[PDB]
Amino acid sequence: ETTALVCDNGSGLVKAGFAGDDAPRAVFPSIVGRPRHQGVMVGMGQKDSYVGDEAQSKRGILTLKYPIEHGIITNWDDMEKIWHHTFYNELRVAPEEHPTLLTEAPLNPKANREKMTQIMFETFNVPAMYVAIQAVLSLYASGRTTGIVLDSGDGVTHNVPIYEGYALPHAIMRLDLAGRDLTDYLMKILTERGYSFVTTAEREIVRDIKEKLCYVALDFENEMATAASSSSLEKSYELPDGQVITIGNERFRCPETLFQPSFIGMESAGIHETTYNSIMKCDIDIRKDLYANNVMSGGTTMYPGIADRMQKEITALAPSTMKIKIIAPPERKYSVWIGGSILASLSTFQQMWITKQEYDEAGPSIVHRKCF
Amino acid sequence: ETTALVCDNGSGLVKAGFAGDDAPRAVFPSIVGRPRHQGVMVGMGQKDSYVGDEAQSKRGILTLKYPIEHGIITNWDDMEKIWHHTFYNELRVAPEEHPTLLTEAPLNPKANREKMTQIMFETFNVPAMYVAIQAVLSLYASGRTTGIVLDSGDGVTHNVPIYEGYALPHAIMRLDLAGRDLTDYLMKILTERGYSFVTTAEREIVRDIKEKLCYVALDFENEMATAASSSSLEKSYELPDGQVITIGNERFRCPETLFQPSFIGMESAGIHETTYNSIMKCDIDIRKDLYANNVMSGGTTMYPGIADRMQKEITALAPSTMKIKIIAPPERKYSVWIGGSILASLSTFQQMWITKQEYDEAGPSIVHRKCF
Amino acid sequence: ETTALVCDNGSGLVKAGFAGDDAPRAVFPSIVGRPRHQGVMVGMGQKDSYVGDEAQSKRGILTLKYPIEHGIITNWDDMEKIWHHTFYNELRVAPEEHPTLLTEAPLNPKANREKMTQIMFETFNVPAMYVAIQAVLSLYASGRTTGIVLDSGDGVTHNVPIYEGYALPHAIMRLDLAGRDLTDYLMKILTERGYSFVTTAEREIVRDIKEKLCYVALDFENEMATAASSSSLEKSYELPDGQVITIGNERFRCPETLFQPSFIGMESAGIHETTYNSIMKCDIDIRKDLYANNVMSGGTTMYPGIADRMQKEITALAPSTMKIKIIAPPERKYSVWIGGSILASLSTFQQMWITKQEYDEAGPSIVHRKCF
Ligand SMILES: Nc1ncnc2c1ncn2[C@@H]1O[C@H](COP(=O)(O)OP(=O)(O)O)[C@@H](O)[C@H]1O
Ligand SMILES: Nc1ncnc2c1ncn2[C@@H]1O[C@H](COP(=O)(O)OP(=O)(O)O)[C@@H](O)[C@H]1O
Ligand SMILES: Nc1ncnc2c1ncn2[C@@H]1O[C@H](COP(=O)(O)OP(=O)(O)O)[C@@H](O)[C@H]1O
Ligand SMILES: [Mg+2]
Ligand SMILES: [Mg+2]
Ligand SMILES: [Mg+2]
Repeated sequence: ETTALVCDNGSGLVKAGFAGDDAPRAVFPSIVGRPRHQGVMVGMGQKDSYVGDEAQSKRGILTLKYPIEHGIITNWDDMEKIWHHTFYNELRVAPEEHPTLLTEAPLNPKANREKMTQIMFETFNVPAMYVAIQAVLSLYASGRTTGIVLDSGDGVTHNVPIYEGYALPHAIMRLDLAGRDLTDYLMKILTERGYSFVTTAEREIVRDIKEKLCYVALDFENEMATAASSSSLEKSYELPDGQVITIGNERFRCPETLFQPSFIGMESAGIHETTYNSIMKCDIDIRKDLYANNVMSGGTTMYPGIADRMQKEITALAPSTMKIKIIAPPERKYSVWIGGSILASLSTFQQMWITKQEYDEAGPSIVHRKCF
Repeated sequence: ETTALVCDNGSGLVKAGFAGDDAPRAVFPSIVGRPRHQGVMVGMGQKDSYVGDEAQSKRGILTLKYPIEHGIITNWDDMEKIWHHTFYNELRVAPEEHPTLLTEAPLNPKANREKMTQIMFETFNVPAMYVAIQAVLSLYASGRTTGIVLDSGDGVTHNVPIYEGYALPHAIMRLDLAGRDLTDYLMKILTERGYSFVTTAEREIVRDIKEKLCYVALDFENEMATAASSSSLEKSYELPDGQVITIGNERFRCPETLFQPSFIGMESAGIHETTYNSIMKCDIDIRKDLYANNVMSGGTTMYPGIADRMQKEITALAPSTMKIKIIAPPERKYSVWIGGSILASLSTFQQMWITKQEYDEAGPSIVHRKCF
Repeated sequence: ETTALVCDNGSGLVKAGFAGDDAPRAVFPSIVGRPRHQGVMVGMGQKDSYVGDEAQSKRGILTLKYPIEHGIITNWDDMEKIWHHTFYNELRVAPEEHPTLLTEAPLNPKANREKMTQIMFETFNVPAMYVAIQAVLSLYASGRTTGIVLDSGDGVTHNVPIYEGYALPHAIMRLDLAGRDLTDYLMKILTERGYSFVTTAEREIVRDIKEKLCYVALDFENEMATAASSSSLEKSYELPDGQVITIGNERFRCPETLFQPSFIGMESAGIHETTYNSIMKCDIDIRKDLYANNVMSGGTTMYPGIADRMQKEITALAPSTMKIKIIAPPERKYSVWIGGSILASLSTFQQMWITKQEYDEAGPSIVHRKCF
């Protein structure tokens, strides 16, 4: 009768909530803020660390640290503070009477999963847990059983193909280019017009400009010629100190790094060629079902016009006799968590939990035996 | 008096030299490098393409491409540059006064042989050339006239049985599993410990780790239990940036792919079962000589302990009443070239060249009538 | 025959002269002074503006303005007067018969470059003009073709890595902390001893104290304990009004802001961590030629003992098994100009000038196409 806690601990945001729902209960950025100046006024609850939204609102006097870098946890006390805040302050539930479902990027280091096991069973100890792959949860949320997943979050962009219920681990591709790299590239190219941003409190502003003002160009050279020709593609955004900024071609030079990674010095191919090479690394007889079931998920797949560009590039790459259909649901931003809300609700899933007792015999190594 | 040129065009390395020698004169990787960044300094011989050791030493600013993949030439301008470099810069000879010996994997497409014919008679035009099968050259280097040759290089792995001078073309097996796939699998399994390698300049480093630290386990499960029990099978390697890495079971998980191709999602059987099925696709009365003269050659047969594992697996597969001998010469890495240094020096061979006037009479198609 | 005019327009000083020389002909501060009081004596050539050393000598009755702050030109009439004084009074040459070389900080706004081009081609119109990056000129002056440059001046501190003639623009780092902020921090800490300095005529005096009495401490806490223990680190300087001042620990507290930017409220990392993070933002293979060729140039890298502190911090940051070399030429204060005297004298450079007819063909937009 105890509900399961689905907790997607992504690189930029945390989506935590109960199983069986439609939307995540607590969505908050995964930052830990610490005071950087000196305190003069005595009293009024001057905490030494702020986690989440109060770190976001008080960000002018705080240095912000992300505990997760490219899907890998680096600072463990900060991630412990993140888990404590999302268990006791957001969901307001006791973790010792609820199973927990966690997500993990493919091709992660093993010690990351082992330390999640050790912390989750020795500090916020649970009756049981499970660790799942995010792309499988995306196919849960889409409702299909076949297709290839382009899941691009804040640190990790990965392609996973699954045909008729079976995963293909030899064609899973991973690229470390995601929305934090696009935020840094927007920070680099915003100095062309004179707008200088340095601090992490300015990184949040640059992230807000990236979410509210950027879109994917359909044709790159035609859009650059249109931007250089007439002044009709410039938008204005108001900073929190009152200055207005006006940006032009930088609206579509930021998400073009997703298709051309050579802008930031990476010699890897674009995500369209990554998807095409991941499809051609599979068996030949299943490629027809993979072309018609392109499913994307994540926060950086919500750009305006990315679906038409993806369709055009894959249609150029694929032979002309085949049907390529791109699936972009309007609720992809939480769809991985939505898969958790499907996965923990199934009665057949309720035997695959890693129990506390099984951990007590098997040590912190059973999670590679059970969870794939 | 004109010394013939033996030039082994392997998938990863090029071994070129004169006839009659004991060692190849020029051994260099078949890598074409191109600039990937922008150049701000003016002068000092900034070329647009680097070939060989110059591309290997300056690999940090270059995109590295292999012109040969799985024994099939894909890029022809790069392969022409490779031939120009190995004729005019390495061997320092004029190709118009020397006959040429070329090597080729079995079951190759014929258009590869026709285009190398047209190139070697129209751009670096020679008095004559011959194209030979590499397993025949390995059997020449062994000095025997019977036996099965397992030649495994950088792109291909082929088994050819030859009894008393007559090869059996219906029992020739080809597998597309070689050291490039072992390098890619070493990249895939090195992310378990957090060491991420993505670039081709890093792929050379992963190749160096594969050559200097990997070995074939005699028993797989006992070695995995020994690695999980104690940390006595862990070695350390120093990266060029000063960082050190430590690897454990990954020393023997990488070359186990040759015996179990299901690790990388290949459905085909291992190399021992391939040799066994190739031997009893021959006739019954010759199998005693084929079991007693099992010869390996190539760079990926230089793994420490691969011969004992091969002996054990063929001993298990064959009936126990007879003698199975695995012949691994210490110099097998260049032995195909050594076979060329035997074959181009024989006086009986000097009537089997494909001359210039024969090519002009019969087009670029006579290489299928003459060369087998 | 007509030599080029190399004019380093820095934030605090202007270094102008002819191409092919070893030292800059005219080195003068980039200030414009204006009268602030009323004049009762009529005659004697009372100008309404003083530029250069004339404003420096008569600075007691003038308000001094810098036209360039943080490498960005703000006042254009003052910068035009600076250019007119360095063309017609210091160099005493006609600008219409000499090509001009200009220097510019990386990650600069492009409107600065286009207004510089429009002014140089329509007011002091030239046959040709090229704009270069200062770190490239520093590597031209040092004579090598590889290494990372920490170029720190009066407005900007930037790190640029260049390997074998190829620059890496994705690893170029810029920090807006330079000698002006050190001068302001020296004013902020000089009120501890009762010496108050407010005006720009006092800014020149505080700058002179910073140049002739400050040095970089090796170990900060040990020199703080030495200054608090015994009176041995106090120096005396004579002000122009005859008063003497005595300073103690403030000799090394001022240049510690370059290593600890948190003293002036900036949360950015130190310049040693900036160099380290720029080097590990490059590729792995080229880091050995970057640790062995660390070059600095500019005025604020001329502190006593900054090279030893640099070597100690990068030695601590790098792995201990690898050599770090710090290169500080004695003539770094003009070395960027020295690179101009190398760059404009090469015969290979003479085909990359922006001509007058090219500018009239292509507008003021060719300068981003040609000059990187
Ligand atoms: N409308 C939008 N346009 C572009 N990018 C967006 C948009 N909304 C969110 N993002 C990006 O998505 C990233 C986080 O996506 P998400 O996958 O939900 O979180 P996580 O990666 O932590 O799982 C943020 O860094 C943000 O920059
Ligand atoms: N000591 C070694 N152990 C394992 N593999 C090796 C060793 N030396 C070379 N190799 C592998 O052999 C491959 C090339 O073998 P070789 O046949 O000599 O060249 P090619 O295949 O180009 O003819 C390389 O990819 C390398 O990975
Ligand atoms: N001996 C010195 N010690 C410390 N700082 C110095 C010294 N000499 C000059 N400087 C500083 O260098 C700055 C100017 O350096 P430079 O790079 O030559 O000029 P710019 O930055 O205008 O190109 C001045 O602001 C001055 O404070
Ligand atoms: Mg996510
Ligand atoms: Mg070979
Ligand atoms: Mg300067």
